[PDB]
Amino acid sequence: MRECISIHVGQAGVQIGNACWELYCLEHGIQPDGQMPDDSFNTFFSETGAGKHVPRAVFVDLEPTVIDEVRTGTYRQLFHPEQLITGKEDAANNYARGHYTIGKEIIDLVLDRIRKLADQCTGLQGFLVFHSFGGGTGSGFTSLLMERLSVDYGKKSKLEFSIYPAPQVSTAVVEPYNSILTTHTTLEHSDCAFMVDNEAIYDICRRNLDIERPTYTNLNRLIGQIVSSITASLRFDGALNVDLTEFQTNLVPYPRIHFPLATYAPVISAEKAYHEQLSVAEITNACFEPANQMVKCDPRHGKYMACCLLYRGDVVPKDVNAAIATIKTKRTIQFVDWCPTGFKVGINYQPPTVVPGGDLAKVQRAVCMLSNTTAIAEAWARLDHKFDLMYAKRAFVHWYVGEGMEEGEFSEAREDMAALEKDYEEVGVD
Amino acid sequence: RECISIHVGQAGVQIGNACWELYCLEHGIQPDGQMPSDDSFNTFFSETGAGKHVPRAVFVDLEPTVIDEVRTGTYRQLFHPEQLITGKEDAANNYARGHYTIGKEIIDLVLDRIRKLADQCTGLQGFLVFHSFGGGTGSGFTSLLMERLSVDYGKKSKLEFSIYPAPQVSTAVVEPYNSILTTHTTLEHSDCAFMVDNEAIYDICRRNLDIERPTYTNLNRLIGQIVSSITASLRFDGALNVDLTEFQTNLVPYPRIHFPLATYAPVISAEKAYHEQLSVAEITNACFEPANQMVKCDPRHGKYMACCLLYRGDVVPKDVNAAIATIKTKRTIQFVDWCPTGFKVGINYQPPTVVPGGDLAKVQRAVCMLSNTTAIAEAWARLDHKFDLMYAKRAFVHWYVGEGMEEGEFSEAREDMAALEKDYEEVGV
Amino acid sequence: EIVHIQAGQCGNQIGAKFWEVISDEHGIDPTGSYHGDSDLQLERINVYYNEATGNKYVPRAILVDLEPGTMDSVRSGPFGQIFRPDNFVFGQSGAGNNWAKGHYTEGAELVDSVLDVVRKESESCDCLQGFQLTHSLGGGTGSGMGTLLISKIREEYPDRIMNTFSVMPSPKVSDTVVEPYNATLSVHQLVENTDETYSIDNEALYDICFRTLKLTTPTYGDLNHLVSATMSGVTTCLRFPGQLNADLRKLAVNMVPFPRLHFFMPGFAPLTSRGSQQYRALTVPELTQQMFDSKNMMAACDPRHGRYLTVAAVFRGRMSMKEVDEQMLNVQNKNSSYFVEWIPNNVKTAVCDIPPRGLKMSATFIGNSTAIQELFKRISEQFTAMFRRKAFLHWYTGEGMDEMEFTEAESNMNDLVSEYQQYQDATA
Amino acid sequence: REIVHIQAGQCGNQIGAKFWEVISDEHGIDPTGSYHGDSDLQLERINVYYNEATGNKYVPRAILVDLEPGTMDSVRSGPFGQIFRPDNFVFGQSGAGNNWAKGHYTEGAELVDSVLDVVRKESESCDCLQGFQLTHSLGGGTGSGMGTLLISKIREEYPDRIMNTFSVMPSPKVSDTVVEPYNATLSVHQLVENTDETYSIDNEALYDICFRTLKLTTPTYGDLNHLVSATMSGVTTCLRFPGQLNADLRKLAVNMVPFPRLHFFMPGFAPLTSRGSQQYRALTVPELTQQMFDSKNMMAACDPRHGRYLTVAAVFRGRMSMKEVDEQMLNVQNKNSSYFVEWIPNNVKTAVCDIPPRGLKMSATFIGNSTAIQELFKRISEQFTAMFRRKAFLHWYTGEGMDEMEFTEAESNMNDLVSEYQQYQDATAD
Amino acid sequence: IELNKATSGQSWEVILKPPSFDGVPEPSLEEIQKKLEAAEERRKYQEAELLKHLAEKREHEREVIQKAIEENNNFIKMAKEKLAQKMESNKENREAHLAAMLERLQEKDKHAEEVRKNKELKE
Ligand SMILES: CC[C@H](C)[C@@H]([C@@H](CC(=O)N1CCC[C@H]1[C@H](OC)[C@@H](C)C(=O)N[C@@H](Cc1ccccc1)c1nccs1)OC)N(C)C(=O)[C@@H](NC(=O)C(C)(C)N)C(C)C
Ligand SMILES: Nc1nc2c(ncn2[C@@H]2O[C@H](COP(=O)(O)OP(=O)(O)OP(=O)(O)O)[C@@H](O)[C@H]2O)c(=O)[nH]1
Ligand SMILES: Nc1nc2c(ncn2[C@@H]2O[C@H](COP(=O)(O)OP(=O)(O)OP(=O)(O)O)[C@@H](O)[C@H]2O)c(=O)[nH]1
Ligand SMILES: COc1cc2c(c(OC)c1OC)-c1ccc(OC)c(=O)cc1[C@@H](NC(C)=O)CC2
Ligand SMILES: Nc1nc2c(ncn2[C@@H]2O[C@H](COP(=O)(O)OP(=O)(O)O)[C@@H](O)[C@H]2O)c(=O)[nH]1
Ligand SMILES: Nc1nc2c(ncn2[C@@H]2O[C@H](COP(=O)(O)OP(=O)(O)O)[C@@H](O)[C@H]2O)c(=O)[nH]1
Ligand SMILES: [Mg+2]
Ligand SMILES: [Mg+2]
Repeated sequence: MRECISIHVGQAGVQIGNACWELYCLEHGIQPDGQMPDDSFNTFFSETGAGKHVPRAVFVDLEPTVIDEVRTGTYRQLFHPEQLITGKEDAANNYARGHYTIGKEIIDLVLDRIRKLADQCTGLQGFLVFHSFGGGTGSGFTSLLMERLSVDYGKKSKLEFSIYPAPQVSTAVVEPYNSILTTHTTLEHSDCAFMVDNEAIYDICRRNLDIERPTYTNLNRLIGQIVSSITASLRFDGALNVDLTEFQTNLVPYPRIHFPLATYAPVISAEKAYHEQLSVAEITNACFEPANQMVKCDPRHGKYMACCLLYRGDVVPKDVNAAIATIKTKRTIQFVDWCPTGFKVGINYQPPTVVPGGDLAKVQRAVCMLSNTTAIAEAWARLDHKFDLMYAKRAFVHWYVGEGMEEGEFSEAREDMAALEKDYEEVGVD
Repeated sequence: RECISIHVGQAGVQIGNACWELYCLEHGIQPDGQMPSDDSFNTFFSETGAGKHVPRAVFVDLEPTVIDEVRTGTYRQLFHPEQLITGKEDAANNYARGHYTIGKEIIDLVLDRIRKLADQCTGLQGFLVFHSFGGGTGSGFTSLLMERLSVDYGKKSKLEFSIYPAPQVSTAVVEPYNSILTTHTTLEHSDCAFMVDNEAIYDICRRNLDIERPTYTNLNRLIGQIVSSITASLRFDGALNVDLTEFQTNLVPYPRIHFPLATYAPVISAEKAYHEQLSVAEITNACFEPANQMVKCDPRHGKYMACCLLYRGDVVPKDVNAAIATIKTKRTIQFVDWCPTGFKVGINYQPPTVVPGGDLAKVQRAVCMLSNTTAIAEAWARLDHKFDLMYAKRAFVHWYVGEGMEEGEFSEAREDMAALEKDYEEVGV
Repeated sequence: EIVHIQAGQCGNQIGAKFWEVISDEHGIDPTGSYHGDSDLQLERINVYYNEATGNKYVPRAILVDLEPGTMDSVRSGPFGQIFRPDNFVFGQSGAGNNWAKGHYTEGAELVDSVLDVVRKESESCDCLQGFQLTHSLGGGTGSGMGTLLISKIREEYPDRIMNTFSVMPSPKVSDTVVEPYNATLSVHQLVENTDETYSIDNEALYDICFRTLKLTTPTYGDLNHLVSATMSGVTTCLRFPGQLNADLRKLAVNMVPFPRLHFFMPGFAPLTSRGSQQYRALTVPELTQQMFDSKNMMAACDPRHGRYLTVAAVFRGRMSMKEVDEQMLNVQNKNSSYFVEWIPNNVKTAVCDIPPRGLKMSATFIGNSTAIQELFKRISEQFTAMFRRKAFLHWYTGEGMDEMEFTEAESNMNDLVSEYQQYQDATA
Repeated sequence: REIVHIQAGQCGNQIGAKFWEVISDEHGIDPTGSYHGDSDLQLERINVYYNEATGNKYVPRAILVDLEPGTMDSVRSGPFGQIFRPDNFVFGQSGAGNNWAKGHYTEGAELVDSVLDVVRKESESCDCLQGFQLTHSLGGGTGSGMGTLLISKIREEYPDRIMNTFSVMPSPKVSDTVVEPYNATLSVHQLVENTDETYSIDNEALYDICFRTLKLTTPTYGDLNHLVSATMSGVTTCLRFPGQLNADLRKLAVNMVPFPRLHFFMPGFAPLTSRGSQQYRALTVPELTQQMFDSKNMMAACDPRHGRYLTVAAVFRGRMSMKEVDEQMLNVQNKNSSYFVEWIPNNVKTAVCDIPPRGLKMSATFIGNSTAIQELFKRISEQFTAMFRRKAFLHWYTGEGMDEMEFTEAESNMNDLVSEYQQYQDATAD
Repeated sequence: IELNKATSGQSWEVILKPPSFDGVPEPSLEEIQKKLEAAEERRKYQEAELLKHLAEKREHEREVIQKAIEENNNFIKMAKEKLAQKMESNKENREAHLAAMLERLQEKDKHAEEVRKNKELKE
């Protein structure tokens, strides 16, 4: 019941999935074989007549490598071979290859496997899509998939966990194109999207975890802690709180304004000695500092249309209120005059579980702050500029066109992006 | 000679519970129907082949509750199951509900009990109708029935016993609506009507009976004395008010001004040391003091049209006439031109019976007093205004229209009550 | 006889307390059996409980929820073992704080399933008065289905009476933005489909807990304690034998002078804290003026901003009827400006010798004051705040709805406020 | 997945055979084709260039082609020589006479079909053929003529696959074969349309490197070839060796090629060593970064400072500090900023391989898309226009049934590429 | 002055002042039922009108839950039909690009033939 099927597309998608999935296993005492010694986790895990618990997930990729690393992996037994779908040729950083040329060949088989995972759902809430904005599979295939589930599952909830490209964290010259094309094609099909700016994750490892050159493992594990916090409200059931979808209602005032900004706290290096531990208000304040944001933007300058706090570990309302009050006095948190000034609060019981032999330290209490600020539109604007720069000259556009696409698609996608920027301008008016 | 006593709704049923309680005591009937070793008491009792004397009474109410409290009590045996008619749900303080709604449903069944009660008469004198004024049952149903009794058993008399509502005594906000609507409907059908102001009774249980917040029982113990003191001559072998038709003659000259005001003396408590029991003049002078009145009005300011003094027990005529002489000596007390200034005295020698183990104590002498004074209009005006305040802004009316009745019938009722008020103006000159 | 329907998180929680509060007053142990002292308790037991011989006393209640959660809480609850299993009518897809989901799409699927239950529960009554609904107006189940239920019931038993315990939302208590939409849409349906409506404002319950009860961090348990207190106090005349001897329809006839104006301001004195501490008796005036003061009202309206059309006031325990009557007439003679003059003796007082649990003297108040328009304006303002910009509206239009339906709800409610401001200005 | 390699003519086979020598040694392959290396990583991507034959032997996916038996026999009798399958040696006897038209049209077309017979056969043995790789001189008969004939004929059969070439640019500094400009001009046209990416290997640069830097008075082909082999292992490193990518010929093309016709790359190496000369001591990280961007280190005789870089790719080899690598890489494009297009955001990508080349503890390979390359073509066009003006050595060509108009066409085609190169050089962001 | 004398009773008139003025003054079942039945109609008609309003409100719900369904079987129809053209246009496009590049290569294969032919002509 209240079922939730996860989908991991491309290199970024799959590797984040693995980070998520090992952590999930830890949170619910699940061993890499599947066996385990709150029935609520079943929303994510199917169970067999043998007692093995299998994730309600699908790993897709247009090339073998990444998925094969799972197949020969430490969790080779955690999934069905059926639920790990690979191609033979990647989308070579081309949305038009992911969406058309190459992905067309895999789509039907994928949807077919998603349907088999669906048939085991007494009452499916929806889908969680993990992809890259940059990769040809993370961009093109994802859009194709979202488009097809909107036909297949209709108005069923579709969530995103997208990875906003950053120069510091790999990236390729053509990613701004792939980034814009996906957002556009996906817009209609998405109920709500969690944008993750790789630079932020980079900057957090670099500053809080003290990692001169962070590994994808260091990034991905960090990301997982934020994601598991967003999904705690589904894999766990507490009297205390834990209640997504209700957040979704506050966060989304209008269909297209569905991208919250996540600010997680605390990120502590597993070498920060004496520490142990922090107060509720310390972590509550941490949320308002930009140096904790998942996406690099400036909400001090924009306006708010929602604010949600997702507490976990050892949190009591007494001091949440106290904290929330001290904040609400300060005038930098300016909301629009069309929505209330309250912050929607949810509290978990299960303390943040940390990865054995990890980079992060064990915390008595962690928080994730989801909010609808007009300032996220800065990420769009950033991406758009790089798009405009190249497109102005049609640099690399031949690759798309050669794969079947039309110049028109870029303009269509770009106008959409521009309208989305206007939508955020319009919405922040009082 | 015979008499059917009808008890309509919660009030009339409870009051009628007390009256038959007192008649059984006076005549010597046991709560089982039997009696031990003047005869005219039969004008209220029918005998069965098994020597029991069943009260010629029909108790109706739209809720079971009240009547079950009879068909459980020691007087269960008294009456047959047919005479105690009960419905599933009461008129919810709505006259329109009592008359049009729950009315139509029960009418015939009630009339049939009366028919089979009537099919046992050598000649029916009339009926004695007991009810409230402000109750949805004790107003809507009664008025509907009074309309039918006039058609089915036409020409026969009607003696209304109505309880005038009072704040101090469990009154409801819609009571004045019900109260006038009933009076408008029960007008052309009543031959004589005796109002019982709940305030007046309440006061008398206080000042004279030493009970601060009196119970219904207490209030009813007093009501029954007066009601029994009215029916004194009917149940016994008296001369004044021997028949129901006597009241119309003795008190009612103008047909619509049929509301005599009653006065009882003495009002005595048991929880107090013994003393010299009151003389005739002691209890006679007490018959003109407003403190002992059945209803709340100033008879000192209002022209009279009749007067009757109904004595019970250890009374002597010379001791009565001596007291009539004394009243005209100091007071003059006004009367209408077209009416002779004088009383109609009647003495019933049967002792004043009091409920054994009650608030009312043993007395050898007692006198009730029937008098029709223009001052009774002062009781109507109190109600007419209450109605006029609410109707002015149509408050609660929706409930009455909702039960079928027209808004046309509210103005119609008040318009008629405004004519009755001017009738005391035409007479009280 | 009375049938009890409870809808949603709030509705069931509120209801479950009223059911456990009254069971103590009636000697019904959580295993459905009479263990009370006096037969005075069983005298009017048939109003709320049925016999399963037994003796076994089963509450005449229907448990309704579009998701399981709350039902299971009660199932696992303290008094829970009391309800008929056959009376837990739930769904699996939770309406999720959407009036549209509860009233339209979701609830419609579960509606007939519930109604069939109420059909059954009504066959077992000699003569039913009407129905009793406990629900909130901010969520989906209680807000939407609760209204929908009322409407389908109205359609099945026109003649029967409609009583509601509607918990009004606030921006203080709860943070679900959509709340004014749900509330306004529910209110619109109550104005037309119920006969008596007890307006419990969360804004008020929080302020009472916070300020008066000194409760630093109030919980739902705390808010609900005050609701349960009142819910028993307002039903004192239905389940307890006194000189009244009245019911649900007589109460309606007497309280409601105009059909639409039927929303009552609940009020309790003394305002007891949870568990702690009792001690020291109340003087009659202390109990009376407290009750007539605004800091004792479960609705967030100042009664000094309106005029009382009608007032109902039950006093419990052993007290001088004189002293109480003396205090009522004193209060009316003092604050005559705020009582409609064109309705004589419009303040009614009741008494009951058996006092409530823990407090040996209490007084419940029910006012039908024009001031209640303040609660509606408060809601209509919040509605229009979001509504002018058409914010969050998508969640409803997705459920098959029209903007027209929002316009109407506010318009019908704005008309209600204009209706209260006629008699608010009127004299004699 | 796999790469099929074609070496053509004297130079094609000469450079090809050394490439095959270089990379075999790098992969633990001995001349008999057996493996005896110490790292698993050598075999990890072995499947790209080698067919895993019977008896646990590895044999290149290479086709050797010439219209003369000459070089073909030297290779066969070469150090490794035996290693190649003898069926793949597609050789003629006629000669191509350093005449493009003999190659592309006459003597060459007679052998072309026999070549494709072998190419089809090697394409069959592929789990997933990536594309083709051609080594050839643009100044000979077989290399220039029949090499571009094969391009056109492969391109027809495998349009979907990548076409990558190592083309060697003629210089008077090396060959007194008067007609060389003609052959070079005709090939460049064929290349501009038929390949996806070409590494322009200028013999002018090569001679100059050995001469001015390496101080070789009379440098030999052996001396120039060593630089070509150095360069090749460099460019092919990410394809052969496992790293942090993923590792495709297409992904490189999509990123490195902004406009179709503009796919001529300027390679550059550092350190520059003399053939068979034992290394002194290793270069420091900055030394590598500096040298790599020096005109003095460029494999094509053009000044990168006389133009603007559309795209750059740099491969660092050996066990060096990447923080140091990244520090330097930014510094370079932060001072020299004015030599990189503002309209291609983030146009310099960097890869690191811990596996250093033979005898080098530390190397760096540069791959740039510089408008500067127009200098290479200008030089060729100049020399062409000179002779063409005169209608010099033209009967050697018209004798193969060719047209003078074919030349005038080719001339303009060369010129248009320079006009196109200069267009984007000059082009601004605004 | 006297009235009458009885058993356990009696009576007598008492005149104290005489009357100033000597002179004194200065229903059907059908129609009750016609009136009763008349009000019953009125109660039955308002009930009927209230029933009509609920029936229209019931119909309303039917229509709204209907729109919600129709809104979905339009969303799915669009998303699908949008997809059909998008996949098809790309198909035609990519294939035409591929068909053109082969014509061009075959076109240059034409040139080759006439060159070999021009070598023969020269001979
Ligand atoms: C303003 C309203 C608000 C939501 C409220 C209550 C809610 C509550 O008490 N809640 C919400 C879950 C349930 C409940 C409580 O926490 C377990 C328990 C004691 C309770 O009353 N639970 C029961 C009832 C009960 C009674 C008696 C004993 C045990 C239980 C319920 N079950 C289900 C529904 S109510 O938290 C203190 N509150 C002040 C808050 O501080 C909340 N914050 C907010 O609302 C702000 C900051 C304004 N946005 C939040 C941080 C918790
Ligand atoms: N956070 C994070 N970012 C990643 C990861 N892998 C790739 N990226 C980012 O995603 C982009 C590259 O997209 P890919 O997912 O690698 O590409 P893909 O086409 O979907 O997959 P492949 O074709 O297999 O390479 C760049 O913006 C990278 O910074 C990862 O595991 N974690
Ligand atoms: N004196 C007296 N008055 C009564 C009694 N019962 C009710 N009343 C009064 O009658 C009026 C209300 O009438 P009810 O008879 O109670 O109401 P009903 O509609 O006729 O009957 P129900 O609906 O069954 O309660 C009020 O003024 C009451 O004070 C009683 O026993 N004695
Ligand atoms: C079922 O419970 C009750 C029922 C009623 C009343 C009431 O308040 C005292 C109740 O307690 C809550 C009632 C109410 C209001 C009145 O006037 C506003 C009135 O005149 C009269 C009344 C009640 N009548 C009397 C005389 O108390 C009848 C209806
Ligand atoms: N007083 C009170 N309000 C509650 C309670 N539980 C929830 N609420 C209120 O209910 C509203 C939302 O409705 P809810 O009952 O949760 O949802 P439903 O299941 O859709 O009816 C909000 O305004 C909450 O403040 C409770 O036990 N007591
Ligand atoms: N660097 C290098 N250039 C060569 C080699 N052989 C020939 N060349 C160059 O290639 C051109 C002649 O091409 P060649 O391969 O001899 O002709 P083909 O065999 O008929 O294609 C001249 O410009 C020479 O400089 C070689 O082994 N290395
Ligand atoms: Mg890709
Ligand atoms: Mg009644």
